[PDB]
Amino acid sequence: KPHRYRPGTVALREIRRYQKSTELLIRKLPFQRLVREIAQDFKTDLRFQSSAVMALQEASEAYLVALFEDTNLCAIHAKRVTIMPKDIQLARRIRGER
Amino acid sequence: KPHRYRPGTVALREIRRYQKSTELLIRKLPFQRLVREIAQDFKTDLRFQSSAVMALQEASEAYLVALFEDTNLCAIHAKRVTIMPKDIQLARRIRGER
Amino acid sequence: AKAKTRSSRAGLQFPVGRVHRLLRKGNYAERVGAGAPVYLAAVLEYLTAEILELAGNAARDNKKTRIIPRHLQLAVRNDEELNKLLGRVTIAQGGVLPNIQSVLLPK
Amino acid sequence: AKAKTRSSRAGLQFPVGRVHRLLRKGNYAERVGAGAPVYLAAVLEYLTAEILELAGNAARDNKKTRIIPRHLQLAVRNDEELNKLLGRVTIAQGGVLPNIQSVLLPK
Amino acid sequence: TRKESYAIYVYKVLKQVHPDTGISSKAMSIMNSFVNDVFERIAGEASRLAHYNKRSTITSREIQTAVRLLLPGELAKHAVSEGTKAVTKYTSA
Amino acid sequence: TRKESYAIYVYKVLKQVHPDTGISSKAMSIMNSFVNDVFERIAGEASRLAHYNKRSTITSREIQTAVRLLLPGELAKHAVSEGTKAVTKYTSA
Amino acid sequence: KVLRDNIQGITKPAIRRLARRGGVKRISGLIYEETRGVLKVFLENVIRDAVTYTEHAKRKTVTAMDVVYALKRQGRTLYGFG
Amino acid sequence: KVLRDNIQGITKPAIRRLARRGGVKRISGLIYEETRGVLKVFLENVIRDAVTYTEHAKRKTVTAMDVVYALKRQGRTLYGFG
DNA sequence: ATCGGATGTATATATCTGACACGTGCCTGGAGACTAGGGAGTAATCCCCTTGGCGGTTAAAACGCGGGGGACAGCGCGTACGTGCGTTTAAGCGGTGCTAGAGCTGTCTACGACCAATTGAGCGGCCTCGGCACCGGGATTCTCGA
Repeated sequence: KPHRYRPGTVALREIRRYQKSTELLIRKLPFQRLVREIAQDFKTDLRFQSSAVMALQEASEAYLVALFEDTNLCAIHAKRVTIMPKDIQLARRIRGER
Repeated sequence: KPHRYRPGTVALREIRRYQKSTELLIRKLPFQRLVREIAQDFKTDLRFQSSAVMALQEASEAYLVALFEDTNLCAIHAKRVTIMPKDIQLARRIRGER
Repeated sequence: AKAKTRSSRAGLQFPVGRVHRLLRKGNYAERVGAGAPVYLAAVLEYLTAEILELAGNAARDNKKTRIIPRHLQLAVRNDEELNKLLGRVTIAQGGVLPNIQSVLLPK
Repeated sequence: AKAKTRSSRAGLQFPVGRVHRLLRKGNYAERVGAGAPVYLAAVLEYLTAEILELAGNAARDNKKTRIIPRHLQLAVRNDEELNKLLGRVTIAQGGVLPNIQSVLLPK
Repeated sequence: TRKESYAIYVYKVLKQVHPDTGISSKAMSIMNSFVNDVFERIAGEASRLAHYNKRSTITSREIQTAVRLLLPGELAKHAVSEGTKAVTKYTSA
Repeated sequence: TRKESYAIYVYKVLKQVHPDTGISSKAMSIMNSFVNDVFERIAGEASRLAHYNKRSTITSREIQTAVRLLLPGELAKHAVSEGTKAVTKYTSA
Repeated sequence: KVLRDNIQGITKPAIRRLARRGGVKRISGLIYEETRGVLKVFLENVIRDAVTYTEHAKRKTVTAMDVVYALKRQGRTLYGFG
Repeated sequence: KVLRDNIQGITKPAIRRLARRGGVKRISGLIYEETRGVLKVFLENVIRDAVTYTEHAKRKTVTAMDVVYALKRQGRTLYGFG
């Protein structure tokens, strides 16, 4: 008979190993293309350092995991294990991002 | 027969008039005594400007109503009209105050 | 040789001399550009115009000639970009702009 | 003409002369206190010592001779005082310290 | 003690925008403190960028760039245009 | 083009604390950037204070005061001690 | 003249007044003292830092500009006091 | 070479990977695009400000020190890039 | 509540290496020595804000007091979400090749720096008076029982 772990369990171990790991979790090229797309909005044909864009993606992902973290916390205060967009919105609200 | 307004209603009007009013809502002398008590902890027998302590109390109360405000908001996300200490704690948490 | 203020030649109201004085006394650069105080003072005059105009709007809305800090706080929390500029700033005698939450309403 | 650097005169490592030149070129004050570079560099020496020490603690806690930025993140997140010092600061290749909330565990 | 402020120019530009209006001296002091705040902000940012540019000369280009860094959207745009017009006027003579 | 750093000094203090433990260049430059940031922190703060004192000179008392402003509690205490030590060791020169 | 326990000098009516200003309807008791603590903690910093200024100011009285520069350094700047 | 729609280039698996790193168990769909938006909005500032630096830098390529000073000015400073 | 099986994870091992510790020759910032000014430090003076107390008031706080209102606990269901397995897909290595643009040096020059001579824009100080704050009273409108 096929076995399937209970829900979250696999995701739980994923959480554990991700707090274990430290490297990026975003594919480089898509992020870079997104950055250049954003750039051409303000000015077209602008070049970048690989170090620069690595910094962009690292700092972003840091802000992003922080947002995910405190939104997780808020959802704890929301007594749910599922996340709700309003949690993120109000988190930014408390983060003065509104 | 004696009349009593339904709950909150009087407090609701209080909210309305307080958003209407702008002056302080803390008695001056108690706040000042508290400030001097706090001061003697770091150094005893220190004098103050009335302007200085007025600034202290105004800025405090501002921070305090901001905390009450976003904790109200969080409690909205908590789907309650009653406030809970955990709301304040986690608000400070999002406010980076932990 | 009659001495006219440089702000006159700039056609502005804030004293660019005092500006450049604070600049040199501010320890920002070894030597300040000529038109830099002019430019920044112009920016300052413009933003002051904006804020004072908003304040006058609020005060006249409240049927008030003398403009109290409450009007200014209200205008501050009424301009989104200005608020963004000043949301990190606290305001004496500001109070709170009237904000009512939905679930707060009775039925 | 015997030479002796101010760092040796303080028996420390951080370059008092270099940091003095730096603050001079930093345009903060007209004159300077000659001992202020010594003092500040000593403070830097101290704080750097603590942070690198905690970093090495994590490193050999992980059998790691050469310290990795993850060690740095863990160190700066463990100590309350240093974390408070660098709360809104971010670290390259930092990651997140281990943290699982109570209700996250299944019962 | 000779203390310097700007409330006179506040009254001036007020009449320039609202001639029939009064102010609380409290509010004037608040506005002046705000003036000082924005001034120190822009000055520090300009000095910092010039340091990044290793420049010892803070000029109007620095001014405009730092305002753009600070002010958002149309606020920044209008401010840039105004400073530009004013420096043009001053340079015209 | 000569680019100054403190990798020498950070490695020195590393050995002084951990002769055994190594170091990565990434974390090295991290340390360097960090110390630059905190040095600019203290520099700006002390300059701001002295400007409040309107004192064109920047001395060690300013440094002590401003680091006390900067550091969370006991660190500063510890900190200032060694700092004092330093200047004492340097005043005793 | 050694002071004490002015923290409870903060009246619960005052706290609820501030809350109503913040637009709050229903409140629990557990908040107030908790609130107070925070209050203390909050001011816990500034005064010290303020007198720290006064520390370097070499003066016995404490001024507004102290807390001005504190809130500035605390990123909570205020206007209307020079 | 006009770019577009790389925002959806952010994979939902990537988003949930970041969430798991943040220690999240159950997630809804409505988040991701919302998330993306925020992401955009977030970076919406920095690059501009960054190139603003590059603006004053009078250069065509954009450097790390740009975003360094941005995050600094954005109060989100980062280490390890000079 | 246990045991068995599945699975996922911590370990030892081997070697590869490329960062990395290490050492160089060469450069210039740092040290060393000398001169000036003048910011800073000290002191006597004035002021004058503060800190202290005293008495009367009441609005405000304390406290009590129902009591409806919601916090909360539980309970049904269902839809949305983990999961494991499919599928296909761009991501990454890597290596190539061009140069646009950073990034460096060498001018030369306009440009504040700075000082000196001049002063009127501005600021402390002094009337002054009118929106404004307070008050009392009348009329309006929400609200809670029909």
